[PDB]
Amino acid sequence: KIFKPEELRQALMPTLEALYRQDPESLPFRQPVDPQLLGIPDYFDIVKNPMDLSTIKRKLDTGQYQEPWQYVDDVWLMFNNAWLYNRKTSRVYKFCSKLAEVFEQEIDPVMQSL
Repeated sequence: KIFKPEELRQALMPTLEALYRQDPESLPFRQPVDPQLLGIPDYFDIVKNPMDLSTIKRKLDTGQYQEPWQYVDDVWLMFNNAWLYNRKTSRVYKFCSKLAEVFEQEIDPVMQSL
């Protein structure tokens, strides 16, 4: 703090990789939710700020996170969106919970190091 963009990316990238590595759990999250394609027009009435792994990656790659907490906020946004919109025993919700478990384990030592 100040953070160099490429060093911040290098430090955080493993934690995002860890989420992508989860198969099948990352699959609903590797791309944006498209409510039009899905036929769920209610989605954006509940999820005001969509977030997904492809968007986090793009932002990590293009200097969009000045500070590590802005990345952490985006990961948590993606989770909270899925946990608010979906039934607790749904696939998406269960898969989300797994990514959150993985993320909590990966991020702690990285934030401390930064």
